[PDB]
Amino acid sequence: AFDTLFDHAPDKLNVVKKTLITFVNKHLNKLNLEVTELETQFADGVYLVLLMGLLEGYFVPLHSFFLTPDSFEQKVLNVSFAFELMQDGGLEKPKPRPEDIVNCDLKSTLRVLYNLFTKYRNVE
Amino acid sequence: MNKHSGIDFKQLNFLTKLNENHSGELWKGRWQGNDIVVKVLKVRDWSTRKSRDFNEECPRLRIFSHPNVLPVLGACQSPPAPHPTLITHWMPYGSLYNVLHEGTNFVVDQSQAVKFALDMARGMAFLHTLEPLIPRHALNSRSVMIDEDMTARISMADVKFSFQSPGRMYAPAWVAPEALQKKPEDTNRRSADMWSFAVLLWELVTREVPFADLSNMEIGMKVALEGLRPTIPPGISPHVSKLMKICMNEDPAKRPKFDMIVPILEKMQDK
Ligand SMILES: C#Cc1cc(Nc2ncnc3cc(OCCOC)c(OCCOC)cc23)ccc1C
Repeated sequence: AFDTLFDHAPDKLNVVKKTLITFVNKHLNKLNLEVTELETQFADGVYLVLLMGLLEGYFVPLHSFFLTPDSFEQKVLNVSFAFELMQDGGLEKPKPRPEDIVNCDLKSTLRVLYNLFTKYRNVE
Repeated sequence: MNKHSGIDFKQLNFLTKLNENHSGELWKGRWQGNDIVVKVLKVRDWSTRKSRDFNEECPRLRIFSHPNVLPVLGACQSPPAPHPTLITHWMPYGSLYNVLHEGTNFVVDQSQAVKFALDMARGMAFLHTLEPLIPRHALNSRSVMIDEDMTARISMADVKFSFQSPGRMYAPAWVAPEALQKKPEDTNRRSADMWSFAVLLWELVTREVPFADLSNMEIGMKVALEGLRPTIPPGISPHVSKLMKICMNEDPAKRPKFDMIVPILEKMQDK
């Protein structure tokens, strides 16, 4: 379903990528953070954690994740934790492994972001 | 046999639902001739371990020995209850937050505000004598209740349990900067509570919600990493300004203990 939007409408895939960049910036800009590149800027898990707190209205204590991850393992832990926050918020367990996000799997990244977008479009 | 079976869920008369959110549901009800509030906890991946932990953690909350502490009356163990559930007495005026920020009938005067401050400081001083401290107890204006005679009481039902996500803070404006960043075991928890009291003093002085224009994630990030602080209000008495500044000391070790600010607040009373 998402993979048709990914593969066999490459100009729609670019529309999805443009819509997702608009959405994540509406929230992350409040922290003076800007996203220009979906293929790498969510791979270390930090922006996903910050985005979930912006979308669901909480702060994430800095001892709960790695704000500046120093290893592949810490990025995996960040993404895993962000996945837990998503499930805390009502989303079903995300499809990709946390390693898939850290490895900049473009498809795994937009699927996670688009499910965030589907749920939180109207959050101000 | 278990030492406590807890409160029988079947004996609860649920009357009217008050709220529902991330953590569960709040109901007004009745139990054994008491007007009560029932908190039904929503917990993902409930387990026997978490149930055992809930049942070990609840008895500590049944504190009947101090006028400025509101006890948990008891808890429903799950199983056999459908959900882990806490019961407390219904407090007619609601939370301090409600009385200060959502009071449509009257505005509490500053004599009453000083009494609220003294009440909270006395309850916190008592709680800080407990060994060990009640864990995961955050002080803010939503976790203080106002009883029928306008007595402020620290609510023991508003603790977070071990199985509740430590990674989601919903009232960061009252949390000490060090507690936004470090694990509780790496902080002096009593000193962190005094910061929260300083923010309560600010709230009582301004009658504003701290950082109301910012989201929770904005608040925590800016207080922790950018030095965002409440602005000391203009044109207040030097004595109040001095008290607020010492309770909000950047150095946790320099903040006073609650038992040292109790006599200070006593002298600011009308009586
Ligand atoms: C167990 C438990 C438990 C109880 C609370 N909250 C309260 N505790 C005691 N009394 C209350 C009275 C309230 O209403 C007073 C009327 O005010 C005009 C009230 O308002 C709620 C919103 O109502 C729309 C909340 C109360 C919070 C957290 C927990 C875990």
